[PDB]
Amino acid sequence: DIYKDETLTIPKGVTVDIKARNVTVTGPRGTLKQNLRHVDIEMKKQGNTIKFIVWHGSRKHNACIRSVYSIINNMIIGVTQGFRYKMRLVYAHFPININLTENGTVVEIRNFLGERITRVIKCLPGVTVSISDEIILEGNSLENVSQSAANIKQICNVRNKDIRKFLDGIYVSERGNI
RNA sequence: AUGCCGCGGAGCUAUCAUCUGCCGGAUAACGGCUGAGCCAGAAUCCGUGCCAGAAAGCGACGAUU
Repeated sequence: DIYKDETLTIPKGVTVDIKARNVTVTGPRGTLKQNLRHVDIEMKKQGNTIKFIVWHGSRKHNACIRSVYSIINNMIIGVTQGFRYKMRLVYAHFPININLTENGTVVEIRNFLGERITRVIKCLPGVTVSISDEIILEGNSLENVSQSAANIKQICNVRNKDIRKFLDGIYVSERGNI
């Protein structure tokens, strides 16, 4: 269509400036700088409302408008309240040992399924790890927190064994805000 | 036409002797993340490394009858 628009109201967040389509959203919790060069959308800021508009876009290009609205709300939620993931360890026989170094940006996993190899993972920037067998992933970027959970889950994978019997692994339990 | 036999240094030489022979990045299959853009990811791929050095690619330097 010629005009497809979505409207969002901005919260009390400090700066939402969009220089070079790059949203440098700074709020009470922190700063999240992300690019919107992947979408060709006129989003206009006036007063306390922002309008995402696409002109002459087809169905494929018009589908990304709601995705932009979803993500723009996402780091608004991140810079206001933040994102926290609670992730519980499941093991049958061998307890899983987890160590956090330099305030949790590196997580070391040992004794997974009885293996002697130490699995060390570097979390994405802006995410910190804490021990509540519960792991808490808190940060500003939902992108980085979810990715860090994905990396941990993929790293603690069972190989060449029957999943039907071996239910060991690490799966996310709760995804909420601080 | 080195007569033969034993041992024979030196040199040559032997998977007949000894020594030496890695970690980065980007990916496929494939699985995730958010919902395209990223992530994880192979003996694959490109580099590090190793060989040659363009005899018409180049630099610094020395002395200049």
